Amino acid sequence: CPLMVKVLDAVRGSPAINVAVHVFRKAADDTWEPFASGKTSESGELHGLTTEEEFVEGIYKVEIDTKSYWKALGISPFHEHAEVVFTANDSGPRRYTIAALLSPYSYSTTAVVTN
Amino acid sequence: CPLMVKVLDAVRGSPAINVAVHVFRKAADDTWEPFASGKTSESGELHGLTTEEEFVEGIYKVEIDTKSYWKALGISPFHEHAEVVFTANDSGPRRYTIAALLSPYSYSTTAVVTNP
Amino acid sequence: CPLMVKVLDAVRGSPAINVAVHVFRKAADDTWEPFASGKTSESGELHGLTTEEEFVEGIYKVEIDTKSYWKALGISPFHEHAEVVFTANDSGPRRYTIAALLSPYSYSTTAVVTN
Amino acid sequence: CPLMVKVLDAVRGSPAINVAVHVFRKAADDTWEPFASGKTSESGELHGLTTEEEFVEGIYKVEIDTKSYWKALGISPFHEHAEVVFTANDSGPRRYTIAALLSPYSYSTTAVVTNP
Repeated sequence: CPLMVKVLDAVRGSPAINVAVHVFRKAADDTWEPFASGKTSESGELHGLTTEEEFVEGIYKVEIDTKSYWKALGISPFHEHAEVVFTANDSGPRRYTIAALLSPYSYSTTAVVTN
Repeated sequence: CPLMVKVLDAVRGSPAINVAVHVFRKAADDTWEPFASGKTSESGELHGLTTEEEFVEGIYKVEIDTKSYWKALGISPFHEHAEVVFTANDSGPRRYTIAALLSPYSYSTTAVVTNP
Repeated sequence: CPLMVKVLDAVRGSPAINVAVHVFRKAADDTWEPFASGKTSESGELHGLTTEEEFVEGIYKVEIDTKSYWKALGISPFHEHAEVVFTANDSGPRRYTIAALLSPYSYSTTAVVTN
Repeated sequence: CPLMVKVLDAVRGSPAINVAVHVFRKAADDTWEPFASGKTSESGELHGLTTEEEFVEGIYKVEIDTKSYWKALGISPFHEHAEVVFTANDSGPRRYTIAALLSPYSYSTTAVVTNP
């Protein structure tokens, strides 16, 4: 489990469930090559995106479809999406948790990186 | 300003208007002594709390009545209030902005501290 | 497990380990009566603070000793502590996770409340 | 301002000074067209990006070079940048402040949107 995404809802005080998440790797022509995707579970989590062997050093983008989430809840959002862009494994393979906290007009994102 | 408080509403993307703010300073006997109070303006700011002279070294507490703000909008929020507790002017006078960003079940707070 | 506290470090990108956490209940004379305490684990979590039967409706305060944490890391902090004050169980017993994300001059706190 | 960007440093409790910001607008063929750029001032603000006339309806992207900011301070941060993507002026002209609060392994961003 090298990469996990966790999404929380600051309005309802709950996991953000059924949020679409797309993961991309930066290709050698600086285009984003899509890589993995899924929807958050009932606990707001998305596991199983990639494997140790596949998740090589590179620049990755995680795109979280916040706008659809807020629309599904009948709440007007500001952002198209929340994007998180980071270089992976620069000092060795790590386990990455990308956590995002969502409000309609704000979001925060944090990485929890462990050995 | 020696002390300013700024409050934003993360649901609406707006200043949080008419939010009550109470400031306290810790006394020599460790109680909380009322220091100043006010409410946020149309810009979500509260100015004029104190003066450089009055704002001496000490531990201050800023209590933002976030509950009453959300209740007035129909929302039953998680938090009773947002409180920010800090030592001020330990290395000489500084200007403090206390910013809070409010959601029903979350808040964040940040300090910007500048040397005049 | 009616009440859990989770603390993350935004500087290091890690759980906040060995952070002291005190929990209080508001007494009938409006004083804070201390109630439970502990230190966060290696995963930044604190479990086992209270039981279903004990965690009755009331106003609770969770005080997280951020200042000691930052001092232990040799980083100058702004806040004395992060406090979270909330009324519990107003519509029935819930499971409460209090999550805090720490930076030296900022913190955020969110509640994840589930049935 | 039709568009202002404000950046704060959560480690130091200060404005984030000299942070590069690039703004893009999505074209009719779905590419990202350069729109404006600048760097934050001593107050951590960037003004003068656009004008009411130029800032028409569309999807905009604000990319804040947070990596270079942290690297200059000796820190290897998590994020390459902070990017904020949003539809602007969908219901008529509005004033947008995009605020970002930066930590090495975290950032938050908020929009304050006002009607002149």
